[PDB]
Amino acid sequence: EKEEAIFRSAEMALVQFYIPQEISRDSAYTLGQLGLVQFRDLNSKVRAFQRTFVNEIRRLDNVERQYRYFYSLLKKHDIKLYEGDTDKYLDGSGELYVPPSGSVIDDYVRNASYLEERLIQMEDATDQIEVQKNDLEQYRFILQSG
Amino acid sequence: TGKAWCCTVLSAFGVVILSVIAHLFNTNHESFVGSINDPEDGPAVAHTVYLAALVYLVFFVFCGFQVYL
Amino acid sequence: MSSFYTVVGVFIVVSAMSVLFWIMAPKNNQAVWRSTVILTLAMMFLMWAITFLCQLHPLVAPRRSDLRPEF
Amino acid sequence: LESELYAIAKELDSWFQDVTREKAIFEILNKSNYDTNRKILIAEGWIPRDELATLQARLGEMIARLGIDVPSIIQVLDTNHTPPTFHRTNKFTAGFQSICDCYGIAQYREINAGLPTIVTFPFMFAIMFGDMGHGFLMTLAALSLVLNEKKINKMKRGEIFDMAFTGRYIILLMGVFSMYTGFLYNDIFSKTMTIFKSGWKWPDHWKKGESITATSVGTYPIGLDWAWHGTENALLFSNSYKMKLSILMGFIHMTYSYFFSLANHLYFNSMIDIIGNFIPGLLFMQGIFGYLSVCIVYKWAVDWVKDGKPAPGLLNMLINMFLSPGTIDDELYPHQAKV
Amino acid sequence: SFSHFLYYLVLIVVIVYGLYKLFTGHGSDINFGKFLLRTSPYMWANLGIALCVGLSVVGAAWGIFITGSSMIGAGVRAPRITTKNLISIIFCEVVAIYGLIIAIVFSSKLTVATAENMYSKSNLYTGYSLFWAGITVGASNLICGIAVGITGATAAISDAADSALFVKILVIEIFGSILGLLGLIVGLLMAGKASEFQ
Repeated sequence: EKEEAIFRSAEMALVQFYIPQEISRDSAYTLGQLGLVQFRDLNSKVRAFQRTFVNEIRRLDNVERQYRYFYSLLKKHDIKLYEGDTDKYLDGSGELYVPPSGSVIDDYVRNASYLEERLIQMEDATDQIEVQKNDLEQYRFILQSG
Repeated sequence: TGKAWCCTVLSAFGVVILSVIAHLFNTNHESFVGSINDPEDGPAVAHTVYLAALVYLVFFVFCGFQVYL
Repeated sequence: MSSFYTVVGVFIVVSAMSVLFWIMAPKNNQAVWRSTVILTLAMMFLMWAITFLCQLHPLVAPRRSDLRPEF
Repeated sequence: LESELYAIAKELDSWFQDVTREKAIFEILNKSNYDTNRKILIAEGWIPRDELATLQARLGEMIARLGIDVPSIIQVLDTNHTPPTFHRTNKFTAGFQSICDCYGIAQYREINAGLPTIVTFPFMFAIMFGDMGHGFLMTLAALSLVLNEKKINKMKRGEIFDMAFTGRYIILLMGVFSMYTGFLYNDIFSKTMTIFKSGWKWPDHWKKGESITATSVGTYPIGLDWAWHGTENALLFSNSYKMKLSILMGFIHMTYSYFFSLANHLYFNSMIDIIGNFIPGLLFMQGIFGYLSVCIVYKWAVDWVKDGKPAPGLLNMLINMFLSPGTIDDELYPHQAKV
Repeated sequence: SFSHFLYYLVLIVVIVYGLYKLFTGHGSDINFGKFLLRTSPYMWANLGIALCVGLSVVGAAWGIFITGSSMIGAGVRAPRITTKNLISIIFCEVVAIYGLIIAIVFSSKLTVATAENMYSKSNLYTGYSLFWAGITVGASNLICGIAVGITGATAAISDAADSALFVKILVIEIFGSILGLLGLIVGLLMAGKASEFQ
């Protein structure tokens, strides 16, 4: 059957997951694919600055920081982000998604770090001589009407 | 574009409101010529409202071809 | 036939249709149908009865000095 | 830089999101208790009871892909915390549920006030807006946004235009019910409708500039009789009408909202509030405004002219019963001062 | 200043005009009596019915922006107080309902009176009573509406610091609302005897 839950709320109890360490990641993706569960923080009694998997997430947000700077370089220059038309091919619906392996993701954090350093070099070269462009390009303008 | 929809929908209902108005002065409806302040002659008015209603049918068909293309 | 019983005549017809629709409504989004219609008919009814009772035995009548003598 | 930037840009959008998940997964795994001596991760969460079985059936398929097949990773208990609130919503009920949510999140397993809000809200708009001509226009702009909703969903939109599309079903009803009212008010673009016979009647003969008064014949069935338009004393009728409408329409909307209190105390099994909170307020206002609402109907179904009695006033009736009780100026019915 | 210079001058014309009519033997011509006997008793009653609801509603809306404008201030760092300090908005409104009741009580007494029995004893009393009943009830509630608002912003602050201070302050704000109830009483004892116009 199916409860409608428009005259009253939906009746619901809480449920535990004794998750293994081997598949700690791989089982948790599936809930995110499913999208019906809300968790309760028992770890809130412990402080927020020191937690278990901070060494992991702290590494990733710095890696996710850098991707916004890749998009920023697209903004300045005459380029468009070639985008997808729909979101039906990323397993957002009921269909499942096998999670990536560590080698897929270890390459990403690696690809974030060595890639930008090439881009930080090329933009310094441009800016080192682009400031030379405007200082002289103005110097001729006063001469044209001299 | 939007500049034509304005004169389209306006001219559309303008034809439909004015056509019904003309039919009532002709037939001497109480609410429209029953009082003294209202005009005395009915069909002398309906002959004026047909003509004005055509003017909106001009802009309905004219700008009706423009939105089509 | 114009009297307070006429209101009562329609209060029964509408308080019967309100019961048959409680029964015959489809299961799919059933409280949507069930509460929408019954709650609507009453507020359509109340505004008809009140508009009707105020005309049965009025205390003031229309008065004007504007009509043409031809009417 | 640009041929490289062009090369990175095509790849970027795909594996942008794929890392955002991978960090979010560990945000919710922090909140579990990670025991060191024993490899057990304890995470507890809420799940609607309808989809226990989907979760049970779906979990079993993952562990077959793995070959581990732990003895059990699922168990439910009852506790005394506050569970959250979730109402299921389709395209229709959502624009009406977005309104009741803004004022307050409803307690667990009480009445949602979003079902009566589907009809009371746009119908009260009709009482004020109240015209067939304007209400017709609101419907069409709501009859356009609705039909083409699949085109409009994909394309981008402004912000003034999103709220219209988010509430395209709110505006539909306000235009429909505005046409049913104006047929009773008998207004269309400030003009009237002359379909049925008028129960009023004029004299047989008069002259120009000479005042006249009407004679009643019968009753006008559906709405305001069209003889009032253009008249001198019209507003002495509508004003004394529309007041008594809104009082009765306010006495009904409130009490209907007030018996939802009763249908909640009977759920959580709290009987003291029925005898403590509900009933005393029921006996207070029903004994004042229920007496005011019922007398107004009695005054209308009584021909005070034929009987020869004067029609009593209702303001002096409500006042003297507090100040000078047991006293009357004009009688309404037997044993009035007794009640 | 200019607006303060007039007030010294209106006093001076009244004193020249008060003597010129006196040293010449015309002092009885400035007769406030005839100004009270010949003026229509309906004017004095329709002012006490509009000033009662007039000066009362000014009281309520005054106390609301002293109250609300500070509740919104404290609720930038402590937004939990908006539902606990709502009470002070109720005691500012109720005085308006005290006024709206009197105006309906006195409107019952406005009737039509003949031309011969207009300026009689029972009709001059009524107008003069319905007038000073509207000033008393409209001035008392005008001030109760201000002493509650002021007192309502101090509790809206102390609640934000520590919640233990709130209930201890309503004993002040409840003694502020008594004042609006005492004019409501005295305003009626005046008009308890006055009979409608004949």
